[PDB]
Amino acid sequence: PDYHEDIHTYLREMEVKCKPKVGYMKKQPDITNSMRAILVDWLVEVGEEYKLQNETLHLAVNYIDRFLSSMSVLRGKLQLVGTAAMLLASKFEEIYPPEVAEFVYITDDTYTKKQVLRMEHLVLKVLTFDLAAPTVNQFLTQYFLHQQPANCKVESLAMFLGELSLIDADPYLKYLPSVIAGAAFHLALYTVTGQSWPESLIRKTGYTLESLKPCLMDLHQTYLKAPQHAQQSIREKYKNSKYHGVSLLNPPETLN
Amino acid sequence: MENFQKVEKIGEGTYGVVYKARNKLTGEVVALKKIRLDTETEGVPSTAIREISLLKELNHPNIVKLLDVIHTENKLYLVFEFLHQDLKKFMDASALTGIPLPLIKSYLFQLLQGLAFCHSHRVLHRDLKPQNLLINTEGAIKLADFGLARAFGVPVRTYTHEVVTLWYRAPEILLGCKYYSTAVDIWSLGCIFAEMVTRRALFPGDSEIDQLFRIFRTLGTPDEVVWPGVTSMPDYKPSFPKWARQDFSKVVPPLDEDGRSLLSQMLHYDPNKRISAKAALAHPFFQDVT
Ligand SMILES: CC[C@H](CO)Nc1nc(NCc2ccc(O)cc2)c(N=O)c(NC(C)C)n1
Ligand code: NA
Ligand code: NA
Repeated sequence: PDYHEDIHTYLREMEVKCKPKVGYMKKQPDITNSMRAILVDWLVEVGEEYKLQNETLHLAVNYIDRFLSSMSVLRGKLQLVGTAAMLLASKFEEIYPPEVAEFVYITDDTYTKKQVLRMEHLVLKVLTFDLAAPTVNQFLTQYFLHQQPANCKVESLAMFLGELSLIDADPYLKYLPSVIAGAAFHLALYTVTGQSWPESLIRKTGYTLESLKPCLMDLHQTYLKAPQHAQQSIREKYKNSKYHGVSLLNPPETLN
Repeated sequence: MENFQKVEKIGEGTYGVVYKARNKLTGEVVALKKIRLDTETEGVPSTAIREISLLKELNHPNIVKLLDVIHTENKLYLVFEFLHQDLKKFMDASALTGIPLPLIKSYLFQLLQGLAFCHSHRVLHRDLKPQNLLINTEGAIKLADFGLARAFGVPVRTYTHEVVTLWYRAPEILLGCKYYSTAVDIWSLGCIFAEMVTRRALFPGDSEIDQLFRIFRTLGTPDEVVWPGVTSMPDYKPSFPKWARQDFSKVVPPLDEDGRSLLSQMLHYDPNKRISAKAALAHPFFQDVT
């Protein structure tokens, strides 16, 4: 309460600073948005296999995009970057991070322990140990406090939509996490209850529905077209009853 | 690391070893925290990852300053500013005559500024104790050792249970509450406040049960009225003895009304009603701080 406002203020400031360079993939000679999407979708499955938190996954994606903003990587090394990133994010965020040997195992011995650990050193060097990054998830959990009592379906659906945004660099790298979270939460609230981005959050965040509209337009499309996307691990994840099967709910056809 | 000369072993921290050292080219005196990486074979430890990442977000006069991180293939060194004394040692050297009241107030005020800042930047320290609080010859005091720290969320999830050194550990941890947060840091500062005034640890337990009973004997065994939900907590036992609360003029005899009031609010049982670092700074106890 005292410092909840301050935390929000502080995260709004760091999300600008921990942003990756928006067009970095154009400047990568051997890798694409499509290969990035494959990697992230695979990280979702790793998160599921090891029962890691959603925050861990979101932090890993932040680390990867930041690293690829300044370092050239060949396609056969892209998974090594992702593995080291997930390991680092686990250490930061989890009570019981999986051990390195388990991470080697889920690559199906594509890399060695030595390679993963050297890449861990290199990612830390390139990011200058700045791992405490704001994520979509950190903003979501705050936004959720402004619906009382909590609607667990809305929360799971918002998380689902926020997770899908990680998959596609175009267009989601051009939005800030706080904005994606806002779009996600409005969209989830609307789909399940008919309600909109509440007055209390307009005051807290300074965002109106209209400032959210461009991101909300993209996220609506991503949601509509999710069953036909090449990557499906998130949709599969959110079919489970742990997430109230929210990936099975029908997206609204219009938002007005 | 060629350019640092080791002067003396300061001690062992939350992990690895600390040395006082001198930069042979500049003259600058630093403290070096060494971590051997080859003796873990699990990469850079989480303790180190968190301390470094969170300290780079925590620039404040009452938080110890991280200067550089030197990352060999074989070793990892954190290079910090050097301060000449810790609070534990300062209390030992003032064990008879007492730390004067204005200096106790000044140090508590500074500790609270440092801690409010941590909490404002979503960091829990989780190992506040006199050994980790560093004083310079200028009269400043600083929070140090962020190896047990973690970045928290709003609202919190369940976090690691094995936290805070026993004597400074809050009752919500000891009793196994599913959630804990900033209040655990305030409890620790409350214990430190009282320890500065009386010249001995407030709650020097030798087990989790002994620790709880020492807290109970001083503050009264909590019941459903003072702390709703307490008798239902995982490690709460109905056989716990029911002690009555001691008058705060026996607990902390040298303190005025304002002092006693602030301590009682820092050691409030219900973590929801325990005073924040921010509100503690606005307490009347501090109206004459220097
Ligand atoms: C034993 C580890 C602790 C760290 O909490 N003690 C300590 N003492 C320090 N100084 C007090 C002290 C000084 C000389 C001594 O011989 C013993 C303690 C200290 N100096 O900055 C320091 N620096 C850390 C930031 C790495 N650490
Ligand atoms: Na490319
Ligand atoms: Na109380």
